[PDB]
Amino acid sequence: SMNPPPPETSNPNKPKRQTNQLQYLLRVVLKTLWKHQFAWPFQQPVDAVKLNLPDYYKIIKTPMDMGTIKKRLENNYYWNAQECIQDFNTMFTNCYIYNKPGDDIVLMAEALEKLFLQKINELPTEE
Ligand SMILES: CN1CC[C@H](c2c(O)cc(O)c3c(=O)cc(-c4ccccc4Cl)oc23)[C@H](O)C1
Repeated sequence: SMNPPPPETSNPNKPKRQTNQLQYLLRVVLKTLWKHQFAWPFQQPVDAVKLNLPDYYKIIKTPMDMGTIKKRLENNYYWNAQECIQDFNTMFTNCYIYNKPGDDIVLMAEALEKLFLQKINELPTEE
């Protein structure tokens, strides 16, 4: 099987806005997670071909990853901060769905998720 196309990251027909929460999600949340020692599996769409995971996209029907999230932020694709938060949550839950408790890849995701939740708890109030 080939890989699916990646999630959309730009749509010139969508309206765009700047908000302090979206700025924070890029400047603080995405950039901090990106540097984490276990970030690398989550920095781009899961390449099921290269990883030899022929059933990945039979099980995961709503793919998400931090490369896509980053591009969405940088393209002003999100109108609401909640959309971006949902995408991070989709990324983590996809890993937990595909895999099993205690797998190394799951514990990697859990470490990123703990950091994510700390940074989301520090999300600024809307201006
Ligand atoms: C050797 N083994 C390691 C785990 C890997 C694997 C899984 O078993 C299950 C997964 O859900 C993922 C994933 O989401 C991302 C990456 C990944 C992606 C890019 C670079 C490195 C890695 Cl580890 O790998 C995954 C695959 O079985 C090959």
